[PDB]
Amino acid sequence: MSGVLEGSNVKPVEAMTDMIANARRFEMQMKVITSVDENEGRANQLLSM
Amino acid sequence: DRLDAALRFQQEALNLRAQRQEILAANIANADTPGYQARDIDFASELKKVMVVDLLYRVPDQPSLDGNTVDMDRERTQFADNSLKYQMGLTVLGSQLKGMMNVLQG
Repeated sequence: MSGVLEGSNVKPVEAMTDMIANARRFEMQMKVITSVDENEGRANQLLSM
Repeated sequence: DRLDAALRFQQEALNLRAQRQEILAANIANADTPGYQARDIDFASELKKVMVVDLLYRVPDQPSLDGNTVDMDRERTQFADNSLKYQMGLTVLGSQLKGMMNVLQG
């Protein structure tokens, strides 16, 4: 068809849901990292005889 | 010498404990080297062999991506145990030497 230009197909609902899910997943992974680090910090005293 | 035969077992046990302590500390130090295998010795068999070293690979527990099989918890417990047994061997050897001494003092 002549006289019409096609735009993008970026769905905003999908983008918003993806951002929410990404933020929540990032926070969960940061919490896991903190837990593991604290556990190793507590565990690295056994070596004291 | 007869004096060596009495103190041979404890001296060999003490030396083997020191060697295994060095091996465990090497395992701890190289924890971050990718591709490093955790090595250890079987204390009883080597003690038989010396009284009458070969390094054995540790069986990995968790598969890492960089090929490092060193586990923190297992070797930390083994390190503490080896330290305790080294102290016990020192205590036993010192007691034997002190007894041999008080036999002579007079």
